[PDB]
Amino acid sequence: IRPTIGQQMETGDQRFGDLVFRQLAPNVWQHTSYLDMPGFGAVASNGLIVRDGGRVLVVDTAWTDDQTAQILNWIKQEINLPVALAVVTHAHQDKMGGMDALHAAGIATYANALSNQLAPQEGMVAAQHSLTFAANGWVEPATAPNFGPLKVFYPGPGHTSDNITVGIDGTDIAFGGCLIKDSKAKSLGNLGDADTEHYAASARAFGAAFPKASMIVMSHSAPDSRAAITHTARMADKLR
Ligand SMILES: [Cl-]
Repeated sequence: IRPTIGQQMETGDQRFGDLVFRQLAPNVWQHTSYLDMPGFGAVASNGLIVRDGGRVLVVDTAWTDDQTAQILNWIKQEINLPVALAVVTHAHQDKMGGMDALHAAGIATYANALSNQLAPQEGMVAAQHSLTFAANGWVEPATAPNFGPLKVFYPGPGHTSDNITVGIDGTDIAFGGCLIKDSKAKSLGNLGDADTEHYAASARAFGAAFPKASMIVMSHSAPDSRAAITHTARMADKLR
């Protein structure tokens, strides 16, 4: 962990406990946590913290409960607003590994219904609430009450069958999670759970759902431009 965190850090990064925070916009921070995958080394996973009026919204947990509890501490001391809800973008450890910590803190948690149905078989704890989606991919508003600037969109199966994505109203930022890879990536990373036929279209759907967004946030790379989308789709075309 320690060597790779040092190599990864750039000028705007801030360290707290085991976690790295970078401010992306006036009310949006990227949280980064690391897991040592033996054979592979240390792997970063990015999520978001969003301040919306008098409350905080979290997109994705850290890899573990203890790291997630730390994110909550950093919020309590650096922002000092209550965390109203968390949204997790699919049933994998990088996004849902810290669920028990959120529930211990009394934080309302939301995921795709399908993420919650898959969570037990993926070794994850389900979120308390289930999001559903229309045929056009947009979240059904009654399943996502009081989400403020968070615009939740299900682009279809790609990285996983359940992957969801989030735009932040009032910013240039859209979060592709593990679906989108950066613009110079040599591969699509972990395709173990991937839908090869639909991935390209899903990546393109994410792109089209947030057509203005110029800062694409993803799980294992620094924020990139829209070329991350195009490039991810091009790589995915070679799968089908
Ligand atoms: Cl947009």
